[PDB]
Amino acid sequence: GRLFTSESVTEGHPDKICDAVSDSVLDALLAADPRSRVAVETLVTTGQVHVVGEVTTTAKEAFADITNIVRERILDIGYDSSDKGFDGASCGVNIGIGAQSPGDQGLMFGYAINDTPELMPLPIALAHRLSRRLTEVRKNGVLPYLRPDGKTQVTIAYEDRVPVRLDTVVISTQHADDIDLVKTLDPDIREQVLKTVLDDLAHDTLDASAVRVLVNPTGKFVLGGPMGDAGLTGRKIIVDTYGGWARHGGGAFSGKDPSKVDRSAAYAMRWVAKNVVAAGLAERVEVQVAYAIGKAAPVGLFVETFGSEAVDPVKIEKAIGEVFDLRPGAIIRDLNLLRPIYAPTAAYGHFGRTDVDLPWERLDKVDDLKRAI
Amino acid sequence: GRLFTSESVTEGHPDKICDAVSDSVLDALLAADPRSRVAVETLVTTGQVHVVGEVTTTAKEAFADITNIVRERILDIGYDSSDKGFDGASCGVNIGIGAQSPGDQGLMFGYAINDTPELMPLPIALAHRLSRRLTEVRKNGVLPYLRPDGKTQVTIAYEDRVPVRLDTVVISTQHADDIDLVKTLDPDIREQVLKTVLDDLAHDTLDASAVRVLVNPTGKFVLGGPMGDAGLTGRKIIVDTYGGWARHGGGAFSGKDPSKVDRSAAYAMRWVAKNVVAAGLAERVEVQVAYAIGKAAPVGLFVETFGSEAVDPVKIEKAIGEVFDLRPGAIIRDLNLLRPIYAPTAAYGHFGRTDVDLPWERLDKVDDLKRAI
Ligand SMILES: [Ca+2]
Ligand SMILES: [Ca+2]
Ligand SMILES: [Ca+2]
Repeated sequence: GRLFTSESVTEGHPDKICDAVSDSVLDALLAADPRSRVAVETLVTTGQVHVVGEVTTTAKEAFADITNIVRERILDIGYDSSDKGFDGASCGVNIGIGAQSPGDQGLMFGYAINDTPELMPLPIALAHRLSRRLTEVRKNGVLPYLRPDGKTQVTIAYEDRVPVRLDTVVISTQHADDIDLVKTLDPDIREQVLKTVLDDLAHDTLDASAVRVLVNPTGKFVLGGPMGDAGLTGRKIIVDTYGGWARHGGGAFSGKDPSKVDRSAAYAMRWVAKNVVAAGLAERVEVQVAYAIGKAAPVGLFVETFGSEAVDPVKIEKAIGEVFDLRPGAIIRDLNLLRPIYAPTAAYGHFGRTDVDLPWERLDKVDDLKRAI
Repeated sequence: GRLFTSESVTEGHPDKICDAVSDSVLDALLAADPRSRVAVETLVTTGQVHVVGEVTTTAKEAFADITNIVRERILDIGYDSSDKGFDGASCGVNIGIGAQSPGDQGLMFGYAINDTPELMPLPIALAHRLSRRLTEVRKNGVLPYLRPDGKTQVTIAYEDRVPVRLDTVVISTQHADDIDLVKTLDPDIREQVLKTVLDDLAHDTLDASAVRVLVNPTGKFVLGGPMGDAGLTGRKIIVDTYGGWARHGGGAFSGKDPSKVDRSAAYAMRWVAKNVVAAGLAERVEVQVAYAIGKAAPVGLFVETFGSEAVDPVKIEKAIGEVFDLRPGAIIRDLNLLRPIYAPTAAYGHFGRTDVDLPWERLDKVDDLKRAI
């Protein structure tokens, strides 16, 4: 018997607003100048956004427009009124970004596991499915009374590595003041969010019949986002990745262009791990890549299969080194990373996404691995 | 045959400046009102500090003094001139903190391992020893030409879990513009920083005779800190903990009062794991604690010993449940957390410190565990 809990948040959570604004600036610059170098951090607090950092780009028009990119992103998230705690059209926006016209000892991790169709650990996969659906029923008008800020927590009970029970689900969501928590919110969330996600997943062993469901356990949640709070870019890196189930090297993703190895190699490592698992080489795998200063190619590639391998782990390591080219330049080319694809990654997780198609989630190396093992 | 790399940074690194400022504010508030509730975030970029968030406190004088607390912390770090890229006496300081007068589904981790006297993984333990000594030789006048910003990277080679070789050390440090990199910095850092740390540690198996040493491999490093950069609180959470060696639930520490379980329970988990290893019950251990909403005491406690246990892992779990009271109220009492002890934690790691005495590092439960096993 083990319990494992992971968490996700909606795009309206103040830290996630920051990640999305940072990545929205990044996408605007890449769309006009694919070689842009970008290190952009966002802060939010009551009624203000502060965007800072450094850019090297030829995309002068997009750079000029950053103030409008900020506002439009916030509006798209759904903050369009002080009654909601925040209004993208009228909040303060301050830009302190340095602008110009035109490496590491490292140990990066990737992970995949056959507990879900998307090959992610179940607690985080379910938490992200729930937070994404919470947003979906607001935006599609099914529960139009919802507001952007929200959080999901999923606790799974395991016996001998098998997920056997959905122990607890917590869903906190912002909403209009006049909504009855017990008569309206609780059954609507159970029906439109929890039940539809569980149906979608159709898990083979997860028994959800006795789940303890807590919807807004602390009561009314009328104001949200930056209101009476603060958020920063890169403060949800466990939410962005594997929900605590896998190890983390420490780099945040959002607001960084693909030349930042923190981002692109983390994406490659997910890609490698996912294809290893999808190929049938192991039921779960953590993949490690070792980099050296002055060398482009890795100096080490190590697999941990936690006893779950179907073949010698040393053979898996050799097959990876044969199939994948993990030089940064090769990664950037092969995953086609110099494109404005990043704003969608800034909430609901960078890995295992069921609603968007990301290059590092493609199972396009399964055949190659099978031929090389 | 495995490599592992971890990194540390000095108190002058821009992310760490933010953590230090956040915890300096926290300390000032706790010194006058131990019951203060604090969620304070700090951002820095070229020439400015922006401190935001929320506070509930009776410490009105301390709150009024926040602008001076900021400046004094930055001066203490060593930024006192535009020549260094930043001056605490004359930079921009903007305070946007809400102020007034007067739980979760969770799974937190702690880790310990017998690879160092401080019972921390060797790569991060050495990286922190190095970054701390780099600061020390600047402040004590031995290498007075150094400036605050700096970074260390340590790569260790392992054979069957034994640390056998110090593979690579990178030390990057800020310094005055008139310093010769080859004639001065290179041998000074090797002699005063690397050599002294390795002599201090006197490791039993780590062979350092063939170490690749890189001092400032990208050359001159004259401006630093926030200059031409940006930092935010809570962007070094892996540096703050186990250097990527252990799993992380996701919460940052700095700028949060001890009622934040993200902070206090992480500290108690380290305390638990450290006492387990010190008691000789396992050579390495990850301890996980599961909390439920509406319940003070944990609903689960799990021990992973990675095959290194001296006794049944299950007997270790039982002894922990008997010896430790992991209710947050108990943890705050027993570790005596409502005191201004946090500013020193904000750089060089929260765990495994050789230069300061922290309550969650005391081996005061080794005897208890031995009697309960
Ligand atoms: Ca809030
Ligand atoms: Ca293929
Ligand atoms: Ca810098």
